[PDB]
Amino acid sequence: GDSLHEHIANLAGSPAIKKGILQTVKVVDELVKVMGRHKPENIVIEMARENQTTQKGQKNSRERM
DNA sequence: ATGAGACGCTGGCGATTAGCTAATCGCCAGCGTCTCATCTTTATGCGCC
Repeated sequence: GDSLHEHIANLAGSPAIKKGILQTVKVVDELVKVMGRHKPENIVIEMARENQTTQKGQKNSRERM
């Protein structure tokens, strides 16, 4: 039992995220609901995870000694 | 076997008399700490269907 709301407010972390999530999810639901009430071909999203190099990633995480 | 019907300075002043939002800008915003624990999550480091 998780409604279209609630489940978002059942997530882990800070409430700063819950607002944004509720916004984007309701936007997506409306987007599919407008364009013929049928699911689109693809949905592309942007992720904050980028690929750093080995040298820099080991240089910043090099234990102090 | 006669005695009613016919009605004004106002407009254009002053001069009281009375009364009201709005546009511009500036100021200035309760805050101080610690303890205690609690969980996460991240950077790096190790494995083949």
